[PDB]
Amino acid sequence: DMKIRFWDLAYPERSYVVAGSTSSPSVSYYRKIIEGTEVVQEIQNKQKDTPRRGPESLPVGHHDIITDV
Amino acid sequence: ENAEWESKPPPPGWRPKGLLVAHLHEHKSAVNRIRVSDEHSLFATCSNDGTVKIWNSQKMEGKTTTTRSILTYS
Amino acid sequence: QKLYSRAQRHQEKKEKIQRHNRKLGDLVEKKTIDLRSHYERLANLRRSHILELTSVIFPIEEVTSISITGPWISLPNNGDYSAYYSWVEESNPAYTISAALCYATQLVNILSHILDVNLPKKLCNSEFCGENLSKQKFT
Amino acid sequence: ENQMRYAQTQLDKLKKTNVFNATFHIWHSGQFGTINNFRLGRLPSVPVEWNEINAAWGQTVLLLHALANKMGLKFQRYRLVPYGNHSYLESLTDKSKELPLYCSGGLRFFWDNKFDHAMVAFLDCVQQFKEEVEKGETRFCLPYRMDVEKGKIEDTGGSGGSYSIKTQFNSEEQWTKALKFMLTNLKWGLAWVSSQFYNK
Repeated sequence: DMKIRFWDLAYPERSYVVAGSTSSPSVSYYRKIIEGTEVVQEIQNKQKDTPRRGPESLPVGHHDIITDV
Repeated sequence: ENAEWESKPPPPGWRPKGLLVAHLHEHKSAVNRIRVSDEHSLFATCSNDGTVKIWNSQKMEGKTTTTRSILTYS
Repeated sequence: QKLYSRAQRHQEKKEKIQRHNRKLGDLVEKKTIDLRSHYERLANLRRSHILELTSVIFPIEEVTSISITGPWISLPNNGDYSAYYSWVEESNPAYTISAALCYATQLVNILSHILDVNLPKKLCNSEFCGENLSKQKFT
Repeated sequence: ENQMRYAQTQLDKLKKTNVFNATFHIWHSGQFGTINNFRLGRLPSVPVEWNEINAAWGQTVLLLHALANKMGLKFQRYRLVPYGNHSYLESLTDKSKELPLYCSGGLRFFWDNKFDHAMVAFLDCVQQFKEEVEKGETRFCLPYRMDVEKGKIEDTGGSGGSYSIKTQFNSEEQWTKALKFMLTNLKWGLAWVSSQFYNK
């Protein structure tokens, strides 16, 4: 998914995306217990001009599958 | 008793901001793995291009003008 | 009897798995060819934009000194921009150097976007067109 | 497949990206017109430094000069010379006459009639560009009228009020408003050049 995600197993509410597509909508992480497994789910929050110095900032994320970390 | 998972644990409160520090596009194909040296002075990457490239992690701190593979094994 | 039935299923699985790999190999080759075309299109479109950008807005010609955008803005060919340091310490030569770097920064920033190359250093053209940069900041 | 999507995104982006639009990003910051993030003007509520105004004018001169070169328009009275924060217009009738498009500060601003004339001369260039743009296609007209003989911009869309581009005997608000109206016309002009040359 070309996103580098930091999942905090202690405070899942504080997990966040380190690097990804600039236009990625804000995401929130909620902790829920399903079928006996503690599962932290990433929920994409539905995102509902500012002058830009120069061209639109280029995406710094990867453009292909990140194979290793 | 001396259980060490990592030779260098991340600094306390380390939350990666995702700021790109170095963009390295030396590999001609898919990179299969990333590894860091025990002294943390070097890290290596391998690719489908048939080359293994070793990088000086200290050089990726931006203090050097150009960061390229320190050694190339093919 | 059970081993024979398993053996039959395995023979089917081997031919089935062989076919799946063959289909993917051809599909990958085809997408590689289409990708090659895409890269050529991107290269041609970029080349057009770059020649237009450097032909209409930021003309680059060897005027020694090299001009950018027009013959009225030129930088010394040897790259010795000490004239800016000399002016800061002192048809103003400082405006010519500052303007050349401003248009150069704009060109570099535009070239980065057109070439889709993430620049190793974050530099804004306003840095050369703002306050008189100190020797250290200019360097 | 990820490379195709990436390449297509870059291809589609470049097809919609016009070399002019990439060089000049025209937007608005409240009451101020901005080009490539440079604010063209000064408001009592938001004081823009003269060094920024000079740089903003520089981007405007570079834009119009490049646009004119693309269309082959030759100005009659003045030639645009992009020079960064010190861009100026050169009078073609009197070579030795330089209209500076930059100001060193508020104290000389009240006595530098050349700067006020330079702003009007730039408006004259924009008016000449408007006439050239409409000579080919008359269905397009710039939103704001420019009266070069008086150096005033008429808000045809608003209440028809004329705001002077000169700083002498002119309010900082009306001056900033005039610059904002001028930038709007220039943006439409770029949109026209972009529409005519979007395939060229």
